[PDB]
Formats: sequence, C-alpha cells, structure tokens
Amino acid sequence: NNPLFSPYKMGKFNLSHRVVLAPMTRCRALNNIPQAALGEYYEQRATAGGFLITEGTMISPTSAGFPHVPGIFTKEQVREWKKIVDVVHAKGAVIFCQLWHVGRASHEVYQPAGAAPISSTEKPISNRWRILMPDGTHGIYPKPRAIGTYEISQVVEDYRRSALNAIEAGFDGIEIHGAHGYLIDQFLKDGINDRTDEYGGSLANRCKFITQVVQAVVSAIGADRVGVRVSPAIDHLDAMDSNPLSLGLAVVERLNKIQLHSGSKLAYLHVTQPRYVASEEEEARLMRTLRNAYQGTFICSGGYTRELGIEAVAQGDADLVSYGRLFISNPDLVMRIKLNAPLNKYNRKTFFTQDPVVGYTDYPFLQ
Ligand SMILES: Cc1cc2nc3c(=O)[nH]c(=O)nc-3n(C[C@H](O)[C@H](O)[C@H](O)COP(=O)(O)O)c2cc1C
Ligand SMILES: CCOC(=O)/C(=N\O)C(C)=O
Repeated sequence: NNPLFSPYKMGKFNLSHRVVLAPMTRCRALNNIPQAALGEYYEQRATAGGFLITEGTMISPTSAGFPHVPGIFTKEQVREWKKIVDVVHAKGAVIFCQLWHVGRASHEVYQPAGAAPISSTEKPISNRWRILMPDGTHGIYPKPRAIGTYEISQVVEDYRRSALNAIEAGFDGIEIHGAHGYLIDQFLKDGINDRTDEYGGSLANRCKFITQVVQAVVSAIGADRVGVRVSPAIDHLDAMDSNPLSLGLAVVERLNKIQLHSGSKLAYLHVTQPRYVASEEEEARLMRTLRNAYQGTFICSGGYTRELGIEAVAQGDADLVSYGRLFISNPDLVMRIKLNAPLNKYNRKTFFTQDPVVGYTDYPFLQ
C-alpha cells in the first residue's frame, strides 16, 4: 500500500492523499489580476481531497518582485480569485493562498513610483544574483529602504487584511511565505538583519516579525486556516544564517507557543529541503529535527520524487509532500504517482512567461 494515499486530517480538512501542489510563481496573472488561465491551470491539477497551494500572492502594492504575479489586496483581485476558487472547489480540492512579500528582492520597475523596495536592512542582494525583468532580461537588485516600527506594523496589517480577503474569495486558508530570502526571511536571517532595535540583534528579536505576522493572521482567520513556510538553510538571494538549525528551532518554538495561546493548531509547517535551489546527512538531520520539534502537521518540499515522497511519509519524516516542477508538467501528477505511470518533462523556459496556454495548461494528461 502506497503511504502517499493514506488519508490525512489537516485540522478540519479531510485530505484523501498526501501529494500537495507546491506554491509556484508562474507570472500569468496579468497586471496582478488573477486570470481565467489560472482557473484552468489549478482545475487541471485539482483532485478530490487533494491540497493545493497557490503561487505567491501580493499583500500590497510594494510586495512584488516578479511580473504579472497575482495580488489579493484589491476587491477586483478578490472577485477574480473567487472564480478560480470555485472551479477548484467543484473538483473537491482544498486550496490555500500563499501570501508573499518579496522585500528587497525587487526592482524599481516593480515598485510604485519607482521607489526603492523595503527590507529590514539597507543591504542589497549581491551581484551574484540578478532579477528577472518584465521584458525577459535580467537586472540589478537595488539597495532597499530599511523600515521603522510603524511601517512594520503597517506590513503586518497588510498580511492581516490579505488573509481576510482570501477568506472572502473562498480560500480554505492561507500560507505565510516566510522562506527563501523574501521579506520575512530578511528579518529572520542574521546574514541580512543588521538592526539595532527590537527587531534585530538577538535571535529572539529576529523572530519578532514572523511571530507578529503569524499572530495577526491567526487572530483574523483562525489558526487552523494558517500554514507557515520557512527555509532556515537555503541558498537563495544571499539569505544565510550563522546557525540555521537554531534559527529553525526558534521559529518552531514560537509557532508551538502561538498554538498553545490560541488553543488551536496551525494548518501546518512547510519547510524547504536545503538541497532545493532556483552534506545530505546534515540536510536530513535538519529536516527531521524541525519536524520532531513542531507540534503539528509537517509538509516537506524541494527535490522530492515519487520514491522520496513515499519514503518521507513511510519513515515519519513528513505528513504531506509538496511537488513543484513535476506538477508543472504533469497536471495529473497525483494519478501518475498512484499508478506509478511515467512522468512528463518540464520546460524551464516557460516557467515565468505570460502565455495563458503555452507551458502552462498544454502539458498533456495521461492517455
Ligand atoms: C517555477 C517555480 C516557482 C516557484 N515559486 C514559489 C513561490 O511563489 N512560493 C514558494 O514558496 N515557493 C516557490 N517555488 C518553490 C516550490 O514551492 C517548491 O518548493 C519546489 O518547486 C519543490 O521542489 P521540486 O520542484 O523539486 O518539486 C517555486 C518553484 C518553481 C519551480
Ligand atoms: C529557490 C527558492 O525560491 C523559490 O523557490 C521562489 N519563491 O519562493 C521562486 C519564485 O523561485
């Protein structure tokens, strides 16, 4: 029996299997408005009792660092998301919206009035990394503006309002993108956060921002509708920490405490495998250490295959396994994993293009 097809109770959500659509930016949401193409894409991948997480979704006008990514901060966006959620729900799937602020991982071209992007720090991402521009060229990450505590409270409110908007659109819940060197990770990582106020210095202070964000969304929509994604060890956008395992455990402690205070568990903790990029034992150590420390559901992501996903669930390393790239090219990935059917190759060249069909909805199902 395939352990990926054991049912799982993710809080009040009864999942029929443990294969999850990982959140993936695809850049088809023209002008930050969800489009009908997204509805077709998510519908193709939805299964009865399966869990889907959307592409990262803007919480405010300053939260983007990619072209044509959806927002959920306007009523127009909420109206269009509702059409997509309705088609996914008609297939019996559960869907969460990932709330995403990129912080310093942006460019003047993506910011209102060409202003600098915001961060914990004035330190830019280094020139080892370049940003995808709307014309398909690559640009230079600029120096961000370091925000004060009033503005931090405004950003927390943007997460809270976006969570309420997601519920209004019919989403089952939201995921906080606290990973991958984006805004929240720019507060978490000691390689980035050079602040001397209450949001920097100590590990406890560096965890303040994520704690406040999670508390705000939990208060607004309930813990069982909130998932949290982190990546304490990741090679992405110069987001390093001197002690990744202690950073991860400090975040896990905060999430455990939020749950005890709220009297309810979060939907899940979602952790990226350190092997994933845009020793193996230290990486496996870290994943299992975080899972064992967290009082709740654990989703693993990053480089998983059918075999590795089966092993993760069978060995108790994770409750759910999210797949990215293979879900791009296999709309029926769940069925293919169930049948052990051969998988289709994916085309990286069309990961972030704008076409509503090509490289998006035209990967074939099984015959
Ligand atoms: C095209 C693409 C876009 C992605 N965008 C996001 C994103 O918006 N938010 C996020 O948390 N992770 C994002 N990721 C990481 C994925 O959620 C996932 O963790 C990763 O793809 C898993 O590894 P796999 O592709 O080997 O299955 C993205 C990955 C890809 C390939
Ligand atoms: C490498 C880790 O970063 C990611 O996967 C990502 N978003 O989180 C994108 C847009 O690629």
